[PDB]
Amino acid sequence: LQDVVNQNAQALNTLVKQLSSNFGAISSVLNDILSRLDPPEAEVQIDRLI
Amino acid sequence: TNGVGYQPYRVVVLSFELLHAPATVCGPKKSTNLVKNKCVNFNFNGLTGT
Amino acid sequence: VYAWNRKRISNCVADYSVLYNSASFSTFKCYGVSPTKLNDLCFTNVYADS
Repeated sequence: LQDVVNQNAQALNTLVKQLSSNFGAISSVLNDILSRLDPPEAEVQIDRLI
Repeated sequence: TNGVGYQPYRVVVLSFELLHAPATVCGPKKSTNLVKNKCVNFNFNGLTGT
Repeated sequence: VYAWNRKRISNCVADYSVLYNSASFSTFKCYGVSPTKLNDLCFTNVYADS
């Protein structure tokens, strides 16, 4: 019974932690990319994040 | 007498670290009063969020 | 050229808008940030090389 709970918690945790990866962009924070960069260039980073 | 190619140019370059440390140089902005117990969008020294 | 006086701009309210608005500067090229949004951001560790 504990294995199911542990597996689900671990999968959910890694899903959460995958939000902290750049994926080749300039940052992992989308608001930071928007605030620091103009709309024409922001799409390039946003596409990698997507 | 030298042309613009060899005319001296004066260059100043700025290097900006934007990692969320105790930031000390900010842009000109007005610090309003804070509110509590309401979902608001905030900006604490560049730490934007909702 | 071989030397450069690096200057520490810290602990002050940089305006950043008086620059890039005058035509005295021949080139205003920025890479990490879009020049027009240098006002909302608050920066850390400004390096100036002349």
